[PDB]
Amino acid sequence: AVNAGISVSRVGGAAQTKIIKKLSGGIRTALAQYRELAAFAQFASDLDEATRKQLEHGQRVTELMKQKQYAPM
Amino acid sequence: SSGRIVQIIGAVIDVEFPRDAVPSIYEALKVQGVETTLEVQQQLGDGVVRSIAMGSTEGLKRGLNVDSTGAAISVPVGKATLGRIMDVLGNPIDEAGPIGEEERWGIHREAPSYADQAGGNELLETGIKVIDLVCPFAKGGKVGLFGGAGVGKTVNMMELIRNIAIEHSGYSVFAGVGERTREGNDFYHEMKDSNVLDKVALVYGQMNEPPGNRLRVALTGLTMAEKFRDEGRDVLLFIDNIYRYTLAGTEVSALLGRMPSAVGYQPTLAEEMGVLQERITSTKKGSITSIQAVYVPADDLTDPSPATTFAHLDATVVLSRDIASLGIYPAVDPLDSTSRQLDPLVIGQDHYDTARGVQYVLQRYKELKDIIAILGMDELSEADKLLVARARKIQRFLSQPFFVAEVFTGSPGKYVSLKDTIAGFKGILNGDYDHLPEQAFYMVGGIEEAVEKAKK
Amino acid sequence: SSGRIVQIIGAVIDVEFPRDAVPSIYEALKVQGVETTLEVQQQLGDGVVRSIAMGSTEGLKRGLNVDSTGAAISVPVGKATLGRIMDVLGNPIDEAGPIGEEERWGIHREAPSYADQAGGNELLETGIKVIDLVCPFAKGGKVGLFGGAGVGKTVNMMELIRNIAIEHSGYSVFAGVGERTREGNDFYHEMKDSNVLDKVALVYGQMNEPPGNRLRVALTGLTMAEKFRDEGRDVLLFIDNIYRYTLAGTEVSALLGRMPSAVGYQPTLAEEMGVLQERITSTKKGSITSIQAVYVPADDLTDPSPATTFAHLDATVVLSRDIASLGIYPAVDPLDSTSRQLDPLVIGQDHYDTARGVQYVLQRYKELKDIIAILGMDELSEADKLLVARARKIQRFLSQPFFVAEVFTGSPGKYVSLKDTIAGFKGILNGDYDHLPEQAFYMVGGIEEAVEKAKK
Amino acid sequence: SSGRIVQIIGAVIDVEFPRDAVPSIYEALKVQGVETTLEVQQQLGDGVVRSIAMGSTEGLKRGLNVDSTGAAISVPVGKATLGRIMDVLGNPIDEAGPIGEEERWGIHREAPSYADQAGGNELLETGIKVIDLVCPFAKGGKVGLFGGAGVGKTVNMMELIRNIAIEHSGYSVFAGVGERTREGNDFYHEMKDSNVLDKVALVYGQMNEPPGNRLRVALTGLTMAEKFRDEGRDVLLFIDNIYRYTLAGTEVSALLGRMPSAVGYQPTLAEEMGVLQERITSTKKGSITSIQAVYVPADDLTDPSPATTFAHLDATVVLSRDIASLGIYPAVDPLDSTSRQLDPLVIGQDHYDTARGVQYVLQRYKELKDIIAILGMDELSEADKLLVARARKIQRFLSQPFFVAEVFTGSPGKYVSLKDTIAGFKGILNGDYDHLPEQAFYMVGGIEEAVEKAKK
Amino acid sequence: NTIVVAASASESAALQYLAPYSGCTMGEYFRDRGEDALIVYDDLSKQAVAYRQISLLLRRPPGREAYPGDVFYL
Amino acid sequence: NTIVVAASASESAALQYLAPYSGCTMGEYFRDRGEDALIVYDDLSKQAVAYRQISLLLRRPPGREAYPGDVFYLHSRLLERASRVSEEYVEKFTNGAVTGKTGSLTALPIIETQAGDVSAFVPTNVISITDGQIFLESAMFNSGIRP
Amino acid sequence: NTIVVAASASESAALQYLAPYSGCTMGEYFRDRGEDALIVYDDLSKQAVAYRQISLLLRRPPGREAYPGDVFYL
Amino acid sequence: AVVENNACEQAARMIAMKNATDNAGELISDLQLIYNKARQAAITQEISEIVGGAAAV
Ligand SMILES: Nc1ncnc2c1ncn2[C@@H]1O[C@H](COP(=O)(O)OP(=O)(O)O)[C@@H](O)[C@H]1O
Ligand SMILES: Nc1ncnc2c1ncn2[C@@H]1O[C@H](COP(=O)(O)OP(=O)(O)O)[C@@H](O)[C@H]1O
Ligand SMILES: Nc1ncnc2c1ncn2[C@@H]1O[C@H](COP(=O)(O)OP(=O)(O)O)[C@@H](O)[C@H]1O
Ligand SMILES: [Mg+2]
Repeated sequence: AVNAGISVSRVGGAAQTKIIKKLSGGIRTALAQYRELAAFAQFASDLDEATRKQLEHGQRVTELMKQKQYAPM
Repeated sequence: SSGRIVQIIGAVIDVEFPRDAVPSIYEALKVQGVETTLEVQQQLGDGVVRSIAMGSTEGLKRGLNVDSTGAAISVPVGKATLGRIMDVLGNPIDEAGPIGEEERWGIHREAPSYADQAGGNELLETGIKVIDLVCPFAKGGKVGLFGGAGVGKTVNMMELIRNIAIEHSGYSVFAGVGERTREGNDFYHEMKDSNVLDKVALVYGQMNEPPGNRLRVALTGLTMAEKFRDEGRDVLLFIDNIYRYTLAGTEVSALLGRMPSAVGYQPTLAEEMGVLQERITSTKKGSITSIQAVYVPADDLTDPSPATTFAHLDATVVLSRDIASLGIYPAVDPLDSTSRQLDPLVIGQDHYDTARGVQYVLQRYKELKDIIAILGMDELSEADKLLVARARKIQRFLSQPFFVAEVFTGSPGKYVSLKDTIAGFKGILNGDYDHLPEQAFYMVGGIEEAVEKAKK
Repeated sequence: SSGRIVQIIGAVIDVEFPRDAVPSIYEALKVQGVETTLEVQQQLGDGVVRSIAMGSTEGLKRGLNVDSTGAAISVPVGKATLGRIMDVLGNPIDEAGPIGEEERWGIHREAPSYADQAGGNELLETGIKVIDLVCPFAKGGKVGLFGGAGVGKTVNMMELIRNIAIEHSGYSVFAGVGERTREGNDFYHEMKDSNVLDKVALVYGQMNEPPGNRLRVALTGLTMAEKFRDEGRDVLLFIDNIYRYTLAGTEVSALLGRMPSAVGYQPTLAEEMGVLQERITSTKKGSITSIQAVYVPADDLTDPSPATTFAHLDATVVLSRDIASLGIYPAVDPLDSTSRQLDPLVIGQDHYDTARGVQYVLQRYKELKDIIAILGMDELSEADKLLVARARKIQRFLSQPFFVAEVFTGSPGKYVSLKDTIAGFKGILNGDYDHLPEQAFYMVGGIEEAVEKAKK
Repeated sequence: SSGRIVQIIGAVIDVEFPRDAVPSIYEALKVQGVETTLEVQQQLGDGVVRSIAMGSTEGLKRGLNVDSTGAAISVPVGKATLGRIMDVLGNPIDEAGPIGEEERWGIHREAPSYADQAGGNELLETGIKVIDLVCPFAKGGKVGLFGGAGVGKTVNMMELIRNIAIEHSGYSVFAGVGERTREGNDFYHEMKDSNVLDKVALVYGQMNEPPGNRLRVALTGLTMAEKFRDEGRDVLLFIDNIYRYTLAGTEVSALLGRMPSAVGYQPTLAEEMGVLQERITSTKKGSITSIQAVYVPADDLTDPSPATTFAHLDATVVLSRDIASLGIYPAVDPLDSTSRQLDPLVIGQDHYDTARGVQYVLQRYKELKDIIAILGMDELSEADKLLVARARKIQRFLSQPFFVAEVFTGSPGKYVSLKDTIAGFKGILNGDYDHLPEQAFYMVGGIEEAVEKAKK
Repeated sequence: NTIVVAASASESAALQYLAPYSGCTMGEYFRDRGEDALIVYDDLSKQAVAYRQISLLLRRPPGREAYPGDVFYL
Repeated sequence: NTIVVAASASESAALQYLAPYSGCTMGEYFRDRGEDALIVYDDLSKQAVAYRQISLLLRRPPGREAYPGDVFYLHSRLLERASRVSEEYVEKFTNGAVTGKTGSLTALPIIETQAGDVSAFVPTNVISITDGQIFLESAMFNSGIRP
Repeated sequence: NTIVVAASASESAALQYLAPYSGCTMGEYFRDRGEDALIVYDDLSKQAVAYRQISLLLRRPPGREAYPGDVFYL
Repeated sequence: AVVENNACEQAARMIAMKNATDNAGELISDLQLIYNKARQAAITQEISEIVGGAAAV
């Protein structure tokens, strides 16, 4: 249930290991932009490749962020 | 002659003195055998005075002897304060030993007279697109960064310190009022490592300190800035959270026997704020350029504290939680933010028209946004469809990566000049980029970076 | 040594005793001629105690003599209490003669220790579709029925009393706290005529009663349940309305000299709930399964009383006036209702996935409310249209005709097993009934009955 | 015996008197050597009384002597009051010299008893077609007047003042509760120019007067009206704004330190409204009918002030900006105006059917006007086109020339009987006048005059 | 066949607050003697407004919509 | 042609509370002598805030938004001075030195609303006291319509 | 690897008010000795309710939602 | 048949947009009653806090 748009960390990349720091760069703001774009384009007749691609990626990352209790990675 | 502690309730302490030796209002008192100072707030009559402690009350007892110092809290001033860290009472909180002071000044003073007021309007370039476009600053003026929790006030102030104070030829003063101890330490090492510390005096009152400290640190920092202004110099004054001076007053107000006003604030809110704000000003002797971060409780700009603060500033920068929620930073609201310098006679007609043009497009898009969510983009007119695309591009072109924000963004910081800013917004308004995708303008810098990002 | 009444204001009475003979807190006192009982609440100093009357204060006067009994209010406990009705003081009120108790226990006691707590997740089938699906109960756990006026707290609690008594062979305790006197008479004759009365202990302190009675009657009923638990038995404890215990504290708090907190509630609101709620628990000796009706003032779930109650329960059932207005009973809100037992490790993956699937569909239908009200279902995507049709069938299938509700409609009551509950909702979610009309699922016990109703 | 001023806090003055000479509640007191009058509000004990000053307290000091008058504030009554302007204390505020009264009455008294009620419900014939047909006034009733400014409010009051005096031998009283001095002066000249000043008594409680003055002016005007009622007459009492009477009570209640109620109104809100409104009734000797302008705070009809006021109103007259634009006067809305006497059991079946018939045609015409505006006149059927023609004739027949409006309208004024009013509208509804052009019905006294005007 | 108890809009708030209990006592006379009675309280919301006035004048702490803590017990 | 009366943010609340009455008194000099004057009170809301502070420190009973019971009287006492007086009043006041001329004092009081809320306690009072209102809108100001 | 500090619902408001500080002092033992520790405070909202109760019973003057002025400093 | 169906489509759309305009009016009316209830509650709570704080001082 983490709301990526309202949630924030003031230490940022300094609190991460080098591998996760490079791979997760910009994900938080990308999910926030996807929430606005997915609501704006909800009733659009057709969309450009940049918009179609952003929505397809946003849905996959939204699905990837789900996890079960007592199952740490 | 000495007095005795008669009552202790929270941070408020009552002391009884002989009827011929009662201390004056704002006079500093020292408790015998304990490292604590008291400031007199009221004379209750019958030789009793009410005071606030400038240290922890865990070691205090009733019946302890108290000494009158004969004057208000006095702090060291001048050249010896540069490159040092001090507490509310002016003691060094760094491990560099005693301060080489040559003069001490009381923290309480009257504001400059009406005849001493300045009138300068020299523009100050910040290197930040939104600010340079809709909120142009001026030398010797007052700036306020309004915003709720987590919207970017410290990050915006740190970028402004980098783009203004590092290149400045004069002295700077930073007052940490009710701030996080981590931010104070991070700023100290950054100024030290950057070799800029020799031009800055640092005064701190963290949020773990008694109400008396948080209520007076703003006066201690301002007292140091007044000494440099009165020497005929040009000074920079930074305050991380001016709201904490107001909040410390609210924590103690009811214990001082005062009835609460609207929203539970102290009845003296406007006067307490005015007595401090009228001293932070430029005069015929010298100038003080000040940037104050202003906290907005629960993002409500109508709350009595933010509402009373707007009238004291020349430039009002409003940071919006709704813009920050879209992942757009610096998150400055182009419609609520304003400056006294936004006049054709001060910035010329081309900049003024570009600024008003952006505001007109964004204001029109705000009333079309709700329609698209219900009926869709295709139900709009030919003019509305075109305008919505330009508004969404302008909204993204206002974003910019900061050097102090590389730890959050991962990408490198960008500095954008006023001419580059004006040219970019004029091009998007005139339709020179109608063919570029909406995503090309987000987090890029100058307008050529959007053209280059679109090809990637 | 006796004391004398010095002040009388409503239900609160001040009594003065010799400095060497002041009664302790919670000690029971008796007015000499009238025999009215008072409970000491505070020691004001100088030999004066403040107390609450356990009866009407009309006709009392200043200067009357008061005797201290040396102990707290004590009530009869054990087998002698079964099949009889008692008041707050433990007197019989059923006209069936004196109670034959072997011992009496004081109504004030400490909660069982951390080491005495019993761990358990054994599933309890209620026979009610919505409860067995989204908020399953466990033996020895606590259930709360939250709801506004007229939504169904009593009808649902009476159906739960009827259904849980099928597989439970132990004793039961029913505490009528601040509710209708008629409901107490109806329940008593129903059990007397059904020959079930000899297994239940009845305690009543209804709306007609003074504040002192409504403030302590919950402790009297709980003291009887604690005797059976400590004897190593499994007992059921039903509380007619737990909010009335809190309200009686609000009625008396100002008279006790306390400052009001938010929305006029007593400053001790959370402590008063904690002291009562921690005693209603299962231990290593024996278990207490409890069902409590919780009233919600002006339908506001954010009110301090309902808000403070959620933290004390294992299963939360929230009733809604909007759902009741559509003619859907029991009227449980599936998105606000919850239970700790809704865990894959307790109920298994099949039940867990079915409950999760039902909540997903209902949440998505809730988001479409304003779109459907302005433009209708025809403007929705083909995927949203399919989901709305299943959501409407799920809402109707959650309805059920109760055995205690047969008097209101003539429709026979239905009992549904957990097996049949999971099978019905799973079939609707998978689309096995996409061809049935939505009115076929209204007031049908099992999915087979929906199939038969669709043929009419 | 006299007393002494012991305390002065703004408009609140405390006076100390000998133990055997303490003045009664509501008794009027006079400060020696000054024109200041005080009204006793509470008796504090020890011979001290709390009072509200009926004027400015500037220049008063502790220890001044105060004389008790032995009675409540007493005002002049009878024919001597007509055509003069007076303050709350009954002093003349015009420069026309002293009032020639033969008698004085105290402003405080009980409402007429249950046995004094006149009994049968009788209508007050106003002589105005729209009022007498759609919103009839009962003798002894209270009428709420709604609308903006520049819509004919003063002209309607002047016409009612003329008709009660010339056609029914009655009199009028105007109570300016919180009156604007500019408007009070303009109104006095407009009544003098319209020759209605000699038929009305004027009492003004101006906005710049203390809370006590604004609160008591309604009782002063009402006391003057009670004298005329007892002479065997039917009287009109006009209250400039009933909302300002409610606010003056809130201001006085706050000055006296009473604990505020819901929305901050005085705890005595309903009782203060009842004390004023219950005296305005029909008695066995005569009646007082009242027309009161009503203001709704924040457009919220559920706010305590509008909600408490509406419990006392018998009719509602709504003035419309749109109707005034069509040149129709008086500009009263036949669909928004209401009356409790518009019931077949009160006014009879013939009057009720005629009034409901007019409202049905006007309501259907409102709907057809939208169809004509969006689709055009060719969409309407021959039955709809006939209904539109009758609606236009009815709408114009509601217009009327007033004797006080001869300057604006040119034509001579007309008084129309209820019999002539019912017969005229019944005939138009039945189609008896369908051959006449719509312009024949505009600005005519009765249906006869319309038949004669159609020949020119 | 009817008893009429009246406490008009201008009577003291004490009488408006007490009128329902006086009418109830007159109606109970028949109930206790084995007879049947019917009572109409023309406005209990006006009784609650009268009780709020007395409570605020006695300076008792108010709750929701400024009503007394004991408005349910009333 | 202008008199400027100042009561700055750092001055005692008593001076801020009194400033409108001092300026009104200086403006009335012309009205009573058969001349016309115009007065601007840049913030009647700030005068009310100063009076609320004095009232709460003097321990006077508070009402809605913590203002004292006389906050309506504060503004009404000030605003009724702004008026047009007849030739007879001017002739009486000047002992016949000025004849056949009327005198006047026109007022332009300013009030600040919070997010367009005209229903607040102080704005409601001044709206009821005045002869008319000029409403300025944030949406129009952003739309390029500067007045 | 965990220390559990409990101040349950039936315990004195003073213990509920002090529990976060007691757990913090137990966690600081590791910090001051060159080690790392993690602390979880179950509900700072419940600690604030406990402090409000103590403060109102001590008759200290209340602010917004009846909380004492120093609830931020807590 | 195609041209007449287009005239029917615009007539059906006119009625649909009239109904959508009317349904929005009901939602505005329900929200206005909720807003007025919230407005009154805020003033009552603030006065309770002012009176409560003043009685303790
Ligand atoms: N320019 C920026 N670029 C990226 N992130 C930013 C920027 N400005 C603010 N942030 C985000 O917000 C946080 C900083 O907020 P902060 O400066 O602490 O605001 P405040 O002091 O007002 O609460 C960062 O942790 C980061 O996530
Ligand atoms: N299945 C049902 N059928 C009819 N009415 C029901 C049903 N469930 C609940 N109710 C309603 O519930 C109400 C009683 O519950 P409620 O008033 O909340 O309880 P309490 O008696 O504790 O105040 C009655 O109005 C009753 O009609
Ligand atoms: N009966 C009428 N006939 C013609 N004009 C009228 C009539 N009634 C009102 N008016 C016009 O309306 C104007 C304002 O009326 P008035 O009663 O003073 O309204 P208000 O007091 O609200 O300003 C009048 O000056 C006149 O021009
Ligand atoms: Mg910060």
